[PDB]
Order: sequence, then C-alpha cells, then structure tokens
Amino acid sequence: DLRPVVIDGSNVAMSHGNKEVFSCRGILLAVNWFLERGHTDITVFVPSWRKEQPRPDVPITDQHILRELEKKKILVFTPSRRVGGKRVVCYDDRFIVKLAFESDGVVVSNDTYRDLQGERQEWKRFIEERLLMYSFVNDKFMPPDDPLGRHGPSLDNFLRK
Ligand code: NA
Repeated sequence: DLRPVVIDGSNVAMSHGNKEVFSCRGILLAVNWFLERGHTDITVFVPSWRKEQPRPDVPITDQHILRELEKKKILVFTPSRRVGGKRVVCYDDRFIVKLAFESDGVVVSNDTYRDLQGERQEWKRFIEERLLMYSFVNDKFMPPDDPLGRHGPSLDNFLRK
C-alpha cells in the first residue's frame, strides 16, 4: 500500500525549534509521525558534514540522534568534503528528489526546489504532484490533510499507491 517516504532532514531540522539551529529532534518527530501510521520505508537525507565533532561553529541540538537513525537504516548521509580552502557539498536536493522520483514516493519538505524544477522537466512534474509540506508547533509535526489543496487528494490517499 504505502508510498515510500523521503524526508529532507535539513529542511526539517532547521524548521523545528529555533530557525537558526539544526534541531535533530525535528527529524525524529517527523520520522515517528510516519512510523506511527505504519510506514516502514523511510529515508532521511542529511549532509555528511553534519556528523563532525563538534561543529561549535554551526549550531545544532541532539546531534546524537543522527547516528541513531543511520543505525536504524533510515538516515543516510549525503556526501561532502573540504576542497582547497573551504568546503564542497553535493546538493542534498538532487539525492532527495532522485530517490523519491525513482522510488515513485513522496518528499517531505517545505522547499519546492525551483532550480531542480527548472533543470529537468519530469522532476518539476513530480514535485508539484508529490511534495508534502508541514508545519511544526513545538514538538508537534502537522502535515496538511489537503496536500495539493481543495482540488487534489486526501492525505491518506497521498500516502498510498
Ligand atoms: Na531549527
């Protein structure tokens, strides 16, 4: 029944808590929301530099959650590294999109990826049809019952095949 679920870990962690803080529980909270409904195939994507320790230079909370979810075969780090002077991160976005697209699943994010809509035509289609936004109120992950709006489908149908 249930469509595969690809979450954008950075979109979510940033949303949750302080907007200027990578809040890892946001990620957990999202994952459980899908775990409670019965979903078993969930990928969260997050860049690999988010493991390093510490980045007292980038604010973050409950970092230990990231490896916990990697262990449960849900979180997957995206590649990154330090080239010459600074840093180089393989867009999280392409992994998130590709995966969902190639698994005919859904993407949990409030990013619409207007660049990736623009690059490939087929992807623009997919995002319009299968992005799933949300709001957080404190620790409460609240996705809409009307994900495409009055005219599209009910949330339960959105998560089915
Ligand atoms: Na945050």
